[PDB]
Amino acid sequence: GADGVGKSAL
Amino acid sequence: IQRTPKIQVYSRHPAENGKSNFLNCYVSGFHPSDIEVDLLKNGERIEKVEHSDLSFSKDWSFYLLYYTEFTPTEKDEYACRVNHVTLSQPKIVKWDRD
Amino acid sequence: SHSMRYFYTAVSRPGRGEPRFIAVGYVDDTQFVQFDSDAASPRGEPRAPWVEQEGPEYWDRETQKYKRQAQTDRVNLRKLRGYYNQSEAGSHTLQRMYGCDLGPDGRLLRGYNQFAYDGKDYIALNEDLRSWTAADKAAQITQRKWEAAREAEQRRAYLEGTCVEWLRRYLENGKKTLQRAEHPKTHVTHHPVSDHEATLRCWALGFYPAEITLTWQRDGEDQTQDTELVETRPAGDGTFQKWAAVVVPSGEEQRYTCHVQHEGLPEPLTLRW
Repeated sequence: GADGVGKSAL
Repeated sequence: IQRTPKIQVYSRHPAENGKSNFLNCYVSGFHPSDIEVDLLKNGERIEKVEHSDLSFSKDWSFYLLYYTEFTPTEKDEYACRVNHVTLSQPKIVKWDRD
Repeated sequence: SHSMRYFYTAVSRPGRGEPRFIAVGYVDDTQFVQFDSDAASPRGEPRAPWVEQEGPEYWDRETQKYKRQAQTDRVNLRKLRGYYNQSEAGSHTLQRMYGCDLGPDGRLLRGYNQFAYDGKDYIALNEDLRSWTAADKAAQITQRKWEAAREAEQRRAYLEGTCVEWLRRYLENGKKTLQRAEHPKTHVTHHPVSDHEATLRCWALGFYPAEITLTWQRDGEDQTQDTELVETRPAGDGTFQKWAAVVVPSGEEQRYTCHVQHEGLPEPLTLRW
Protein backbone atom coordinates (compact mmCIF):
# COMPACT_ATOMS: atom_id res chain seq x y z
CA GLY A 1 0.00 0.00 0.00
CA ALA A 2 1.36 3.35 -1.06
CA ASP A 3 2.50 6.27 1.11
CA GLY A 4 -0.64 8.38 0.98
CA VAL A 5 -0.74 10.80 3.92
CA GLY A 6 0.22 14.39 3.27
CA LYS A 7 1.49 15.90 0.05
CA SER A 8 5.21 15.63 -0.75
CA ALA A 9 5.59 18.86 -2.70
CA LEU A 10 9.16 19.83 -3.68
CA ILE B 1 22.75 13.15 -18.81
CA GLN B 2 21.23 10.43 -21.02
CA ARG B 3 21.90 6.69 -20.93
CA THR B 4 21.75 4.28 -23.87
CA PRO B 5 19.58 1.15 -23.63
CA LYS B 6 21.03 -2.31 -23.27
CA ILE B 7 19.07 -4.73 -25.45
CA GLN B 8 18.61 -8.49 -25.00
CA VAL B 9 16.47 -10.63 -27.32
CA TYR B 10 15.57 -14.11 -26.09
CA SER B 11 12.80 -16.60 -25.44
CA ARG B 12 10.94 -17.19 -22.18
CA HIS B 13 11.51 -20.95 -22.41
CA PRO B 14 14.32 -22.79 -24.22
CA ALA B 15 13.42 -22.66 -27.88
CA GLU B 16 12.13 -25.82 -29.57
CA ASN B 17 10.86 -25.65 -33.15
CA GLY B 18 7.11 -26.15 -33.43
CA LYS B 19 6.55 -25.48 -29.71
CA SER B 20 4.71 -22.34 -28.58
CA ASN B 21 6.88 -19.90 -26.64
CA PHE B 22 7.27 -16.18 -25.93
CA LEU B 23 9.73 -13.90 -27.71
CA ASN B 24 11.17 -11.26 -25.36
CA CYS B 25 12.98 -7.98 -25.91
CA TYR B 26 14.38 -6.61 -22.64
CA VAL B 27 15.58 -3.00 -22.77
CA SER B 28 17.32 -1.68 -19.69
CA GLY B 29 19.68 0.91 -18.32
CA PHE B 30 18.25 3.81 -20.34
CA HIS B 31 17.37 7.42 -19.56
CA PRO B 32 15.11 9.29 -20.33
CA SER B 33 12.06 7.03 -20.40
CA ASP B 34 10.71 7.65 -23.92
CA ILE B 35 11.59 4.67 -26.09
CA GLU B 36 10.24 2.82 -29.13
CA VAL B 37 10.41 -0.99 -29.18
CA ASP B 38 9.11 -3.25 -31.95
CA LEU B 39 9.38 -7.01 -32.41
CA LEU B 40 9.98 -8.18 -35.99
CA LYS B 41 9.25 -11.45 -37.80
CA ASN B 42 11.26 -11.72 -41.03
CA GLY B 43 11.61 -7.93 -40.92
CA GLU B 44 7.88 -7.15 -40.60
CA ARG B 45 6.42 -5.61 -37.47
CA ILE B 46 4.51 -7.97 -35.21
CA GLU B 47 1.17 -6.52 -34.16
CA LYS B 48 -0.12 -7.72 -30.77
CA VAL B 49 2.99 -7.05 -28.68
CA GLU B 50 2.59 -6.52 -24.94
CA HIS B 51 4.95 -4.82 -22.53
CA SER B 52 5.69 -4.48 -18.84
CA ASP B 53 5.03 -1.38 -16.74
CA LEU B 54 7.74 1.30 -16.70
CA SER B 55 10.04 0.81 -13.70
CA PHE B 56 13.62 1.66 -12.84
CA SER B 57 16.65 0.36 -10.98
CA LYS B 58 18.64 1.65 -8.01
CA ASP B 59 20.71 3.79 -10.41
CA TRP B 60 17.49 5.48 -11.71
CA SER B 61 17.73 3.91 -15.17
CA PHE B 62 14.57 2.50 -16.72
CA TYR B 63 13.78 -1.02 -17.86
CA LEU B 64 10.98 -2.56 -19.93
CA LEU B 65 10.13 -6.02 -21.25
CA TYR B 66 8.34 -6.35 -24.60
CA TYR B 67 6.97 -9.78 -25.43
CA THR B 68 4.82 -11.71 -27.89
CA GLU B 69 3.64 -15.29 -28.16
CA PHE B 70 5.39 -17.10 -30.98
CA THR B 71 6.19 -20.58 -32.30
CA PRO B 72 9.82 -20.73 -33.48
CA THR B 73 10.65 -22.51 -36.72
CA GLU B 74 13.90 -23.39 -38.46
CA LYS B 75 13.72 -20.56 -41.03
CA ASP B 76 11.78 -17.67 -39.45
CA GLU B 77 14.01 -14.76 -38.38
CA TYR B 78 13.04 -12.65 -35.37
CA ALA B 79 14.48 -9.37 -34.16
CA CYS B 80 13.90 -6.41 -31.87
CA ARG B 81 14.05 -2.82 -33.18
CA VAL B 82 14.75 -0.11 -30.60
CA ASN B 83 14.91 3.66 -30.96
CA HIS B 84 15.96 6.11 -28.24
CA VAL B 85 17.28 9.68 -28.22
CA THR B 86 20.78 8.37 -27.49
CA LEU B 87 20.93 6.44 -30.80
CA SER B 88 21.82 7.88 -34.20
CA GLN B 89 19.56 5.32 -35.94
CA PRO B 90 17.15 2.66 -34.66
CA LYS B 91 19.07 -0.39 -33.48
CA ILE B 92 18.11 -3.88 -34.69
CA VAL B 93 19.16 -6.88 -32.57
CA LYS B 94 18.51 -10.29 -34.11
CA TRP B 95 17.21 -13.16 -32.02
CA ASP B 96 19.95 -15.77 -31.56
CA ARG B 97 18.79 -18.99 -29.86
CA ASP B 98 22.21 -19.19 -28.13
CA SER C 1 15.20 -10.70 3.76
CA HIS C 2 12.10 -9.06 2.31
CA SER C 3 11.31 -5.59 0.99
CA MET C 4 8.39 -3.53 -0.26
CA ARG C 5 9.41 -0.91 -2.83
CA TYR C 6 7.53 1.78 -4.75
CA PHE C 7 8.82 3.42 -7.93
CA TYR C 8 7.25 6.65 -9.24
CA THR C 9 8.08 8.27 -12.59
CA ALA C 10 6.73 11.68 -13.62
CA VAL C 11 7.52 13.06 -17.08
CA SER C 12 6.65 16.40 -18.61
CA ARG C 13 5.73 16.26 -22.31
CA PRO C 14 5.39 19.81 -23.70
CA GLY C 15 3.52 19.87 -26.99
CA ARG C 16 2.58 16.17 -26.91
CA GLY C 17 0.30 15.88 -23.87
CA GLU C 18 -0.19 16.34 -20.16
CA PRO C 19 2.54 15.02 -17.86
CA ARG C 20 2.68 11.29 -17.30
CA PHE C 21 2.66 9.78 -13.84
CA ILE C 22 3.27 6.04 -13.54
CA ALA C 23 3.71 4.13 -10.28
CA VAL C 24 4.70 0.53 -9.71
CA GLY C 25 5.00 -1.39 -6.45
CA TYR C 26 6.95 -4.55 -5.66
CA VAL C 27 7.44 -7.05 -2.88
CA ASP C 28 10.98 -8.40 -3.38
CA ASP C 29 11.24 -9.11 -7.14
CA THR C 30 7.46 -9.51 -7.64
CA GLN C 31 5.34 -6.62 -8.92
CA PHE C 32 1.88 -6.28 -7.37
CA VAL C 33 0.49 -2.90 -8.50
CA GLN C 34 0.57 -0.36 -11.34
CA PHE C 35 -1.00 3.05 -11.85
CA ASP C 36 -0.65 4.94 -15.14
CA SER C 37 -2.14 8.40 -15.61
CA ASP C 38 -2.17 7.73 -19.38
CA ALA C 39 -4.76 4.94 -19.00
CA ALA C 40 -8.30 5.63 -20.20
CA SER C 41 -9.77 5.78 -16.68
CA PRO C 42 -6.68 5.53 -14.46
CA ARG C 43 -6.99 3.22 -11.46
CA GLY C 44 -4.66 1.22 -9.29
CA GLU C 45 -4.37 -2.16 -11.00
CA PRO C 46 -3.37 -5.53 -9.52
CA ARG C 47 -0.33 -7.33 -10.89
CA ALA C 48 -0.13 -10.24 -8.42
CA PRO C 49 -2.86 -12.70 -7.41
CA TRP C 50 -2.33 -11.99 -3.71
CA VAL C 51 -3.61 -8.43 -4.10
CA GLU C 52 -6.36 -9.33 -6.61
CA GLN C 53 -8.66 -10.43 -3.77
CA GLU C 54 -8.31 -7.26 -1.71
CA GLY C 55 -11.69 -5.61 -1.34
CA PRO C 56 -13.01 -2.49 -3.05
CA GLU C 57 -12.07 -0.18 -0.17
CA TYR C 58 -8.40 -1.15 -0.57
CA TRP C 59 -8.40 -0.49 -4.32
CA ASP C 60 -10.42 2.72 -4.04
CA ARG C 61 -8.01 4.10 -1.44
CA GLU C 62 -4.91 3.15 -3.46
CA THR C 63 -6.42 4.75 -6.57
CA GLN C 64 -7.04 7.98 -4.66
CA LYS C 65 -3.46 7.99 -3.33
CA TYR C 66 -2.18 7.70 -6.89
CA LYS C 67 -4.51 10.41 -8.21
CA ARG C 68 -3.31 12.77 -5.48
CA GLN C 69 0.33 11.92 -6.21
CA ALA C 70 -0.10 12.47 -9.96
CA GLN C 71 -1.43 15.97 -9.28
CA THR C 72 1.37 16.65 -6.80
CA ASP C 73 3.96 15.57 -9.34
CA ARG C 74 2.47 17.78 -12.04
CA VAL C 75 3.03 20.69 -9.65
CA ASN C 76 6.49 19.37 -8.73
CA LEU C 77 7.64 19.27 -12.38
CA ARG C 78 6.67 22.93 -12.79
CA LYS C 79 8.39 23.85 -9.51
CA LEU C 80 11.66 22.19 -10.50
CA ARG C 81 11.73 23.85 -13.92
CA GLY C 82 11.52 27.15 -12.07
CA TYR C 83 14.23 26.22 -9.56
CA TYR C 84 16.66 25.47 -12.38
CA ASN C 85 15.46 28.18 -14.83
CA GLN C 86 14.96 25.57 -17.56
CA SER C 87 13.24 26.15 -20.87
CA GLU C 88 9.54 25.27 -21.06
CA ALA C 89 10.28 23.45 -24.33
CA GLY C 90 12.18 20.56 -22.74
CA SER C 91 10.88 17.28 -21.34
CA HIS C 92 12.00 16.49 -17.79
CA THR C 93 11.75 13.51 -15.44
CA LEU C 94 11.09 13.36 -11.69
CA GLN C 95 11.56 9.95 -10.07
CA ARG C 96 10.83 8.84 -6.50
CA MET C 97 11.67 5.51 -4.89
CA TYR C 98 10.71 4.59 -1.35
CA GLY C 99 10.06 1.54 0.75
CA CYS C 100 11.08 -0.61 3.66
CA ASP C 101 13.67 -3.38 4.00
CA LEU C 102 13.22 -6.09 6.58
CA GLY C 103 16.43 -7.78 7.65
CA PRO C 104 16.88 -11.55 7.71
CA ASP C 105 15.48 -11.63 11.26
CA GLY C 106 12.21 -10.15 10.01
CA ARG C 107 12.65 -6.75 11.69
CA LEU C 108 12.92 -3.36 10.01
CA LEU C 109 16.43 -2.84 8.72
CA ARG C 110 16.10 0.30 6.60
CA GLY C 111 13.51 2.74 5.31
CA TYR C 112 14.25 4.98 2.36
CA ASN C 113 12.61 7.76 0.36
CA GLN C 114 14.70 9.37 -2.37
CA PHE C 115 14.23 11.52 -5.44
CA ALA C 116 16.04 12.12 -8.72
CA TYR C 117 15.53 14.87 -11.28
CA ASP C 118 16.54 14.12 -14.88
CA GLY C 119 18.34 10.98 -13.74
CA LYS C 120 20.49 12.67 -11.09
CA ASP C 121 20.11 12.40 -7.29
CA TYR C 122 18.06 15.32 -5.96
CA ILE C 123 17.16 14.72 -2.29
CA ALA C 124 17.00 11.70 -0.01
CA LEU C 125 15.73 10.89 3.47
CA ASN C 126 18.65 9.80 5.62
CA GLU C 127 18.71 6.43 7.36
CA ASP C 128 17.75 8.09 10.66
CA LEU C 129 14.42 8.90 8.95
CA ARG C 130 14.73 12.38 10.50
CA SER C 131 17.08 14.42 8.28
CA TRP C 132 17.68 14.99 4.57
CA THR C 133 20.62 14.99 2.14
CA ALA C 134 20.25 17.49 -0.73
CA ALA C 135 22.38 16.96 -3.82
CA ASP C 136 22.48 20.54 -5.11
CA LYS C 137 21.37 24.11 -4.50
CA ALA C 138 17.84 23.60 -5.83
CA ALA C 139 17.33 20.61 -3.56
CA GLN C 140 18.40 22.74 -0.57
CA ILE C 141 15.23 24.76 -1.24
CA THR C 142 13.21 21.56 -0.95
CA GLN C 143 15.15 20.53 2.15
CA ARG C 144 14.33 23.81 3.92
CA LYS C 145 10.67 23.49 2.92
CA TRP C 146 10.49 19.92 4.20
CA GLU C 147 12.27 20.75 7.45
CA ALA C 148 9.75 23.56 8.00
CA ALA C 149 6.83 21.25 7.17
CA ARG C 150 8.18 18.41 9.39
CA GLU C 151 7.88 16.22 6.30
CA ALA C 152 10.33 13.62 7.62
CA GLU C 153 8.07 12.77 10.58
CA GLN C 154 5.23 11.93 8.19
CA ARG C 155 7.52 9.81 6.01
CA ARG C 156 9.03 8.08 9.05
CA ALA C 157 5.59 7.06 10.30
CA TYR C 158 4.91 5.40 6.95
CA LEU C 159 8.32 3.79 6.48
CA GLU C 160 8.64 2.36 10.02
CA GLY C 161 4.98 1.53 10.58
CA THR C 162 2.52 1.50 7.68
CA CYS C 163 5.02 0.18 5.12
CA VAL C 164 6.11 -2.73 7.32
CA GLU C 165 2.48 -3.56 8.10
CA TRP C 166 1.62 -3.76 4.38
CA LEU C 167 4.71 -5.85 3.65
CA ARG C 168 3.83 -8.33 6.40
CA ARG C 169 0.24 -8.58 5.17
CA TYR C 170 1.43 -9.29 1.62
CA LEU C 171 4.06 -11.81 2.77
CA GLU C 172 1.30 -13.76 4.51
CA ASN C 173 -1.37 -13.50 1.80
CA GLY C 174 1.17 -14.21 -0.96
CA LYS C 175 3.17 -16.72 1.07
CA LYS C 176 2.90 -19.55 -1.47
CA THR C 177 5.01 -17.63 -4.02
CA LEU C 178 6.74 -14.78 -2.15
CA GLN C 179 8.31 -17.18 0.35
CA ARG C 180 9.43 -19.54 -2.43
CA ALA C 181 12.89 -19.96 -3.84
CA GLU C 182 13.14 -21.39 -7.35
CA HIS C 183 16.61 -22.79 -7.94
CA PRO C 184 18.36 -22.02 -11.25
CA LYS C 185 18.34 -24.68 -13.93
CA THR C 186 21.94 -24.68 -15.15
CA HIS C 187 23.86 -25.82 -18.22
CA VAL C 188 26.91 -25.00 -20.35
CA THR C 189 26.99 -24.32 -24.10
CA HIS C 190 29.98 -24.24 -26.45
CA HIS C 191 30.39 -21.92 -29.44
CA PRO C 192 33.41 -22.10 -31.77
CA VAL C 193 34.70 -18.65 -32.67
CA SER C 194 37.42 -19.93 -35.00
CA ASP C 195 39.61 -23.00 -35.31
CA HIS C 196 41.63 -21.69 -32.35
CA GLU C 197 39.13 -20.54 -29.72
CA ALA C 198 35.56 -21.09 -28.54
CA THR C 199 33.27 -19.39 -26.06
CA LEU C 200 31.95 -21.35 -23.10
CA ARG C 201 28.64 -19.99 -21.81
CA CYS C 202 27.24 -20.89 -18.40
CA TRP C 203 23.45 -20.56 -18.11
CA ALA C 204 21.09 -20.07 -15.17
CA LEU C 205 17.40 -20.25 -16.05
CA GLY C 206 14.09 -20.10 -14.24
CA PHE C 207 15.28 -18.82 -10.86
CA TYR C 208 13.70 -16.67 -8.17
CA PRO C 209 14.60 -14.36 -6.59
CA ALA C 210 16.77 -12.49 -9.08
CA GLU C 211 19.95 -12.32 -6.96
CA ILE C 212 22.55 -14.76 -8.28
CA THR C 213 26.29 -15.12 -8.82
CA LEU C 214 27.76 -16.84 -11.90
CA THR C 215 31.53 -17.14 -12.24
CA TRP C 216 34.01 -18.90 -14.50
CA GLN C 217 37.21 -20.38 -13.12
CA ARG C 218 40.28 -21.74 -14.88
CA ASP C 219 42.22 -24.29 -12.82
CA GLY C 220 40.40 -22.96 -9.78
CA GLU C 221 41.27 -19.29 -10.41
CA ASP C 222 38.57 -16.70 -11.06
CA GLN C 223 38.44 -15.29 -14.59
CA THR C 224 37.17 -11.91 -13.43
CA GLN C 225 38.62 -9.70 -16.18
CA ASP C 226 37.89 -12.33 -18.86
CA THR C 227 34.20 -13.07 -18.16
CA GLU C 228 31.28 -11.48 -20.01
CA LEU C 229 28.22 -11.21 -17.74
CA VAL C 230 24.84 -10.21 -19.13
CA GLU C 231 22.40 -8.34 -16.95
CA THR C 232 19.92 -10.56 -15.16
CA ARG C 233 16.76 -10.52 -17.27
CA PRO C 234 13.10 -11.42 -16.67
CA ALA C 235 11.81 -14.61 -18.26
CA GLY C 236 8.33 -13.06 -18.32
CA ASP C 237 6.71 -15.65 -16.04
CA GLY C 238 8.01 -14.27 -12.74
CA THR C 239 11.40 -15.96 -12.95
CA PHE C 240 14.80 -14.76 -14.15
CA GLN C 241 17.69 -15.70 -16.46
CA LYS C 242 21.42 -14.95 -16.65
CA TRP C 243 24.53 -16.19 -18.40
CA ALA C 244 28.30 -15.78 -18.14
CA ALA C 245 30.75 -16.43 -20.97
CA VAL C 246 34.50 -16.87 -21.44
CA VAL C 247 36.54 -17.25 -24.62
CA VAL C 248 38.93 -20.19 -24.23
CA PRO C 249 41.69 -21.54 -26.50
CA SER C 250 40.76 -24.56 -28.61
CA GLY C 251 41.58 -27.72 -26.69
CA GLU C 252 41.64 -26.00 -23.28
CA GLU C 253 37.91 -26.29 -22.51
CA GLN C 254 38.48 -28.85 -19.75
CA ARG C 255 40.39 -26.38 -17.62
CA TYR C 256 37.29 -24.20 -17.16
CA THR C 257 34.58 -24.58 -14.53
CA CYS C 258 31.40 -22.56 -13.97
CA HIS C 259 30.15 -21.79 -10.47
CA VAL C 260 26.57 -20.92 -9.51
CA GLN C 261 25.41 -19.52 -6.16
CA HIS C 262 21.72 -18.94 -5.44
CA GLU C 263 19.38 -18.89 -2.43
CA GLY C 264 17.52 -21.93 -3.85
CA LEU C 265 20.66 -24.09 -4.04
CA PRO C 266 21.70 -25.96 -0.88
CA GLU C 267 25.33 -25.82 -2.05
CA PRO C 268 26.93 -23.77 -4.84
CA LEU C 269 26.95 -25.68 -8.13
CA THR C 270 29.97 -26.55 -10.27
CA LEU C 271 29.60 -27.19 -14.02
CA ARG C 272 32.10 -28.50 -16.56
CA TRP C 273 32.06 -28.94 -20.34
